[PDB]
Amino acid sequence: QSCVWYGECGIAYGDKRYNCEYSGPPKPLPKDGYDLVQELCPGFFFGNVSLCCDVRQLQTLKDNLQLPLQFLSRCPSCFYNLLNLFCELTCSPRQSQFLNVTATEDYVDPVTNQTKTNVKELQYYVGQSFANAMYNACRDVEAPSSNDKALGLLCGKDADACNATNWIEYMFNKDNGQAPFTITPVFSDFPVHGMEPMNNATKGCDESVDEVTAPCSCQDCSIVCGPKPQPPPPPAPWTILGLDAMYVIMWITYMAFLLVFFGAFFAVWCYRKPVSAAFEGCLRRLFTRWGSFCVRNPGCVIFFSLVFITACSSGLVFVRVTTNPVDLWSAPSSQARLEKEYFDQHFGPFFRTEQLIIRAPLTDKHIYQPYPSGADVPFGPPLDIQILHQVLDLQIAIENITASYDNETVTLQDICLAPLSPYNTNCTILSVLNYFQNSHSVLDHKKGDDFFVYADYHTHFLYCVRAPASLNDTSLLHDPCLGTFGGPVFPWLVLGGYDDQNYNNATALVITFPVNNYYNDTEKLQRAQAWEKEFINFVKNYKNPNLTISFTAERSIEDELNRESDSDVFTVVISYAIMFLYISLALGHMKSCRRLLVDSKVSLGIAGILIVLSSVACSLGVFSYIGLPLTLIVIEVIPFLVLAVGVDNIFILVQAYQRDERLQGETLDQQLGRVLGEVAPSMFLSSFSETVAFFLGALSVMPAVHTFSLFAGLAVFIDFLLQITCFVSLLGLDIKRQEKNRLDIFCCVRASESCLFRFFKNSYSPLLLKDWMRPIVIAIFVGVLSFSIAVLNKVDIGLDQSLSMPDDSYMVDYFKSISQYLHAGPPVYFVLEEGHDYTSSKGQNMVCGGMGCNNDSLVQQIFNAAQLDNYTRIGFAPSSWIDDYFDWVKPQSSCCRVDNITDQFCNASVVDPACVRCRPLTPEGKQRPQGGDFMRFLPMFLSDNPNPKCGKGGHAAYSSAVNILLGHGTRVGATYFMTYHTVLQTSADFIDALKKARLIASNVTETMGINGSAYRVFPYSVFYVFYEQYLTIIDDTIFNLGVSLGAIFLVTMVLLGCELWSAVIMCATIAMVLVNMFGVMWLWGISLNAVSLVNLVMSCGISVEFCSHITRAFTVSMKGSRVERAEEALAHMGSSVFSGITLTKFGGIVVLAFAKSQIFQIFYFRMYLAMVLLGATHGLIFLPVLLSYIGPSV
Ligand SMILES: *[C@@H]1O[C@H](CO)[C@@H](O[C@@H]2O[C@H](CO)[C@@H](O)[C@H](O[C@@H]3O[C@H](CO)[C@@H](O)[C@H](O)[C@@H]3O)[C@H]2NC(C)=O)[C@H](O)[C@H]1NC(C)=O
Ligand SMILES: *[C@@H]1O[C@H](CO)[C@@H](O[C@H]2O[C@H](CO)[C@@H](O[C@H]3O[C@H](CO)[C@@H](O)[C@H](O)[C@@H]3O)[C@H](O)[C@H]2NC(C)=O)[C@H](O)[C@H]1NC(C)=O
Ligand SMILES: *[C@@H]1O[C@H](CO)[C@@H](O[C@@H]2O[C@H](CO)[C@@H](O)[C@H](O)[C@H]2NC(C)=O)[C@H](O)[C@H]1NC(C)=O
Ligand SMILES: *[C@@H]1O[C@H](CO)[C@@H](O[C@@H]2O[C@H](CO)[C@@H](O)[C@H](O)[C@H]2NC(C)=O)[C@H](O)[C@H]1NC(C)=O
Ligand SMILES: CC(C)CCC[C@@H](C)[C@H]1CC[C@H]2[C@@H]3CC=C4C[C@@H](O)CC[C@]4(C)[C@H]3CC[C@]12C
Ligand SMILES: *[C@@H]1O[C@H](CO)[C@@H](O)[C@H](O)[C@H]1NC(C)=O
Ligand SMILES: *[C@@H]1O[C@H](CO)[C@@H](O)[C@H](O)[C@H]1NC(C)=O
Ligand SMILES: *[C@@H]1O[C@H](CO)[C@@H](O)[C@H](O)[C@H]1NC(C)=O
Ligand SMILES: *[C@@H]1O[C@H](CO)[C@@H](O)[C@H](O)[C@H]1NC(C)=O
Ligand SMILES: *[C@@H]1O[C@H](CO)[C@@H](O)[C@H](O)[C@H]1NC(C)=O
Ligand SMILES: *[C@@H]1O[C@H](CO)[C@@H](O)[C@H](O)[C@H]1NC(C)=O
Ligand SMILES: *[C@@H]1O[C@H](CO)[C@@H](O)[C@H](O)[C@H]1NC(C)=O
Ligand SMILES: *[C@@H]1O[C@H](CO)[C@@H](O)[C@H](O)[C@H]1NC(C)=O
Ligand SMILES: *[C@@H]1O[C@H](CO)[C@@H](O)[C@H](O)[C@H]1NC(C)=O
Repeated sequence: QSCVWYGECGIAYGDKRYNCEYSGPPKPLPKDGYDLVQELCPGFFFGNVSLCCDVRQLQTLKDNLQLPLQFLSRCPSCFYNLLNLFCELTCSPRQSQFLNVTATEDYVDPVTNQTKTNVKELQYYVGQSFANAMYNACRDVEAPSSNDKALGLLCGKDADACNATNWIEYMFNKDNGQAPFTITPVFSDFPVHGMEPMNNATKGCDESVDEVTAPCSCQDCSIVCGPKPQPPPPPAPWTILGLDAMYVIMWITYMAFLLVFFGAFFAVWCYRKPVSAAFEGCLRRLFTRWGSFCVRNPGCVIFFSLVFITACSSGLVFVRVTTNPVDLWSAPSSQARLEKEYFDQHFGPFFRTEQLIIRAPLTDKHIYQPYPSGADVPFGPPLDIQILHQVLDLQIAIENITASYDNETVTLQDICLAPLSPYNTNCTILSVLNYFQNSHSVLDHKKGDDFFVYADYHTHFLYCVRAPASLNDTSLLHDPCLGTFGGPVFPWLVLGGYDDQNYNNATALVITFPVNNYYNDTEKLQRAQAWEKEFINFVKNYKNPNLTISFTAERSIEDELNRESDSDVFTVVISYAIMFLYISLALGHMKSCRRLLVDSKVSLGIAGILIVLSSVACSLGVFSYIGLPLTLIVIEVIPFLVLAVGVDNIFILVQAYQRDERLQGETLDQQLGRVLGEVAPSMFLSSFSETVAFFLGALSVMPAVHTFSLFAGLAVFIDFLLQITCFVSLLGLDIKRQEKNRLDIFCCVRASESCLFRFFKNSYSPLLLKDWMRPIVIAIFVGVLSFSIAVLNKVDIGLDQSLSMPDDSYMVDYFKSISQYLHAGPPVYFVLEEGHDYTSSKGQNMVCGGMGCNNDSLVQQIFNAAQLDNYTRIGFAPSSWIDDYFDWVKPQSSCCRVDNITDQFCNASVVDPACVRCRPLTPEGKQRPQGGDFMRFLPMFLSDNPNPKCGKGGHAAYSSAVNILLGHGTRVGATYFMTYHTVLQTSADFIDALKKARLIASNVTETMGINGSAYRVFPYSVFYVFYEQYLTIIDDTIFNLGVSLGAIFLVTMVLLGCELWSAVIMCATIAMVLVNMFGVMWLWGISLNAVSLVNLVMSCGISVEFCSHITRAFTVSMKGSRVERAEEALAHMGSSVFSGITLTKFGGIVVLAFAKSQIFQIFYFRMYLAMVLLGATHGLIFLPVLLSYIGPSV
């Protein structure tokens, strides 16, 4: 061996210098540019160097290689062979093996008069196996600001016919502008002229160059990426013979029942052609004695009753109302609530978002044509220049807003979050205008001279949607697109309406204004909401006819529900008035026209209304005293429920007295005591059954059911007591009044056999209980039960969180805009808890996504999830901090540089006096920082800023994501890896997203193998607390309904004696009511949520109020046969139960039908209507027939 050239003495043109000929042996290097040889081509560095090379040649290599490093450095094995062809081509130590100079001539020096020899031309021997593996490993790499191939800008022609030999000829040719002299390549693998060429090792785009540099992407290499992922779809229908499972299995249960049931009637019809009274008797005696006591002592009883009312109802001064949604819809000690508590303590709370979905309806799409060559690229309507100026005008106006509070201004600049503050203090605005940095100048600046423009905002937009984190364009524009706050703006967060990667076609512009949320501070939250109100008002009062804005503020759902929570008081007041009107007119039997206003019950009706409203106030006041806060659900379900139960008892008592004839020699207090003693066990049964039912129903962890259960239980109990003591006293007084002839309301101016009872005794009970009507009735009811049980498991789960908004609202428009345009959803944070190591080889392999780290690690699993993206609802890649930290700390990048004496961070833009690199540029230094070096360089990384010489830095993105626990060697605390969900439109989507995020977290926790259960991975998103209840709502429904029905069963089997048969008939009928309630639920499209479960547990308690009365009247009766007992029970009790609860509630719902609110009209009106008429129908048409057939003897 020998060298061929050294130095630069000649000059061609510009800075280009001809190499100076010298064919002696290779020189030991002067120790000056040792750093350069390890960056350009490290294959020569095994020191005792003896390289023929020169630092003035090396620095011109590095200067000319600027654009191939930028384009081709994405795929390391490609840029590795390119470096191997140049370093070796220029200054290899065995240069004479593969080179032979042909033409050379002398050069004259103006400095020393010694004539130097330039090298004008020569020939270069290149192997064929190097060029084929080189071109084939580099042909797939894409270019920046285009979808072309990167060879298309470096071959000198189209990328369809640049062969594996002509491209090398174009590179060595001076026609490009870089090569100082043309070199003629000759390609041959075999020795010619006895001289054999160079053939070193080659690596393709799939093989990695070193054990720490990850392989090439499949965007830039066609041999790494194989079959796509695919999930397995389970649909799960049984579908036996063509239609559903329960739909067919029930219809065969029905045909089997109807044939085995009516074939026994037509089979036999053609064949024939003491402990109870001991507890039920002491109660009767007690109520009779106490009833007489109350009629002959009215003053003491009414006084003590009023004192009780006042003492209990004085607790309304401490009334608190809960309106904050997390405490309402999320259990205080649930799993999701504990995860939210852990996240708010270590990383601070999730921010508040104010979006704005602007759209341009008048403008049409236009075409953009690149000047040199390239296919046409169409741009959507909002991406016109005029529309962008108007949106920029709108954004600068939203930043203006001041919104004074407590005589001081509270600006956007004060409340929004600027991640890297105070250095840069602007704040996060996520708008497509941040690519141009919110400046009319930068947006309006074009580069060129007439008849065509070289660059334009189309070119800038196209460059920055592909790579939004660059700090200079470096190709004909030379502008950054980082954004005024500093840190990237991702195109899927700021655009919508495009088609899957093609951001050119965008139809909407999304503009987000993140605002800080504060953890245990209330003054700041009042400041933030004070700004949001004015933001809402401004956007509503913004005219701009070219644009259609769909906006939202963080407090807007709460504001819409508090604005919607009025406008129906005009319906509820008229509802109660019409109810009271019926109570006053229907209680009194008319029986004559000249005696109307004396046998009238107006005063007694007023007394009934005051006892019911008074009961409401006593319930509210006792639980207000105790400290239980109210809710807006309670305020709509409590008057109605208490009205239902209380009014029915009032009718039972008053009509049971009116239809009673007074015995001879019996005075009034004895008669009223007798009637109360004979009617009171049934009322006691109903009231006690509901109180025990509701109170026992206060065991769930659901806040709506918990507070409702407490309030409703106390109200039913207090209302029963208040009736039993005060209403019989007022009833005695009103009988005294009517017997002393005195007229009604004004003052002092001086048996019944009611119209309903003559219909129920004479026409309805005999007809219904005939032998040709009972099989028809039983057939119809088992058929309706069969339908309801069949369509049971097709009921929806959850609430749409939209139908809860008015129809004239802007939030409905915002939800339409989301569903029609948006592509990203709420962010997910995968929090790895405190306790992980991070300063060890295995501890880093379990968490990384990169080269040496595992294939089942955390970052890799979220990446796989994002490759699926429809089964698992995680839309995008993770954005880890540990990969970035490793990329930052590696010696090649050279962002890291420490001060020599102070051990302080020397910045990337600094004058360079003596600060040296942190990690040594040796083979050991290439590796990951596994020891104590990790924790010595991590805070400096998290404090580094986005410098143009370094890259992105770790302050704007990871400062809140990494917690460092100072003192005792400084370990790492809890950290997160944040990605984004897919657009979620319905409750099914939200539950699916929750479930599968939990699944990924549980998977990672399994693979990590923790000794015991010291820590675990968990996902946090904002809606998890609101949607975690629906993962156990089915077992909650089972437990609540089963426990309430068992409580009813037990209370019935205790109070009725020990008769198990009456209890089983009553319980089976209320279970029928619940199953048919679910059928009507499915049929009207009501969904199962936290409102519907409350309404079902209420229906289970009104079902008793019908049943209990009828079944007790049948049971305690001493007639002969079942038919006469059924018609007797029907007549006697059903005349009062149809007039008391049914007609009142029916009048209420039919007047309530003009409601004007959607939430009310779906979950309250329909459920109440269903409950009332279903229970009425069931009781009065199904207890007679079922008791007639299989009722309990005595
Ligand atoms: C979403 O945006 C993409 C942006 O590429 C649209 O694709 C392209 O469609 C436009 C429609 O008018 C074509 O002009 C583009 O190019 C054509 O380019 C070839 C190049 O060989 C020429 O020979 C043709 O004469 C023509 O000019 C076309 N570009 C590519 C790369 O396919 C896409 O249509 C759009 N989607 C919708 C729904 O509008
Ligand atoms: C994730 O989201 C969807 C499934 O959840 C996919 O989308 C869909 O788009 C429509 C339905 O809106 C359907 O495609 C129809 O039109 C195409 C035209 O080529 C037909 O081939 C197809 O038979 C349908 O009539 C599909 O149901 C679905 N995608 C397709 C192929 O259009 C979406 O693609 C999916 N993405 C991924 C990566 O899973
Ligand atoms: C081309 O291949 C040769 C043959 O392997 C390489 O030469 C050796 O390089 C290693 C790397 O450090 C040295 O340890 C050996 O001592 C070298 N052997 C010799 C000179 O006989 C050479 O490095 C390759 N070219 C490049 C640029 O890597
Ligand atoms: C956002 O921060 C940037 C710098 O972090 C501020 O800077 C400049 O904006 C002015 C016009 O206001 C331009 O003339 C300069 O070119 C920018 N300076 C640099 C060095 O980039 C900017 O004012 C801040 N505010 C807004 C609203 O953009
Ligand atoms: C547009 C494309 C083709 C440009 C990429 C090729 C460039 C960067 C390459 C091709 C030929 C190379 C040159 C070949 C010869 C010499 C003389 C030597 O003493 C110093 C390096 C120097 C000056 C090289 C610098 C890099 C170089 C100019
Ligand atoms: C280039 O690579 C392709 C696969 O991408 C292969 O089919 C072809 O044979 C290769 N050509 C060579 C090595 O000349
Ligand atoms: C609104 O913002 C503009 C931005 O240039 C500023 O000049 C002006 O002072 C702001 N305040 C007003 C109008 O109160
Ligand atoms: C606002 O508060 C300050 C006290 O900080 C007080 O001096 C000032 O008079 C107040 N202004 C008004 C208009 O109330
Ligand atoms: C980005 O602009 C040019 C592009 O060639 C580059 O030379 C320059 O160094 C970069 N800017 C800074 C501040 O480093
Ligand atoms: C609406 O668009 C037209 C055309 O781009 C423009 O002239 C006008 O100023 C725009 N703005 C309005 C009406 O506020
Ligand atoms: C994942 O785990 C190891 C690491 O390479 C290996 O044994 C296993 O085959 C890998 N699985 C796949 C599918 O690559
Ligand atoms: C770089 O460091 C110097 C000195 O510490 C400091 O003045 C300068 O603001 C830093 N620049 C950044 C962080 O962009
Ligand atoms: C760093 O400090 C050591 C000893 O303090 C010294 O030997 C070395 O030359 C210094 N390097 C630089 C670049 O100042
Ligand atoms: C979690 O792991 C199980 C087996 O360990 C696998 O079936 C399931 O698909 C994984 N879930 C993911 C990757 O979301």
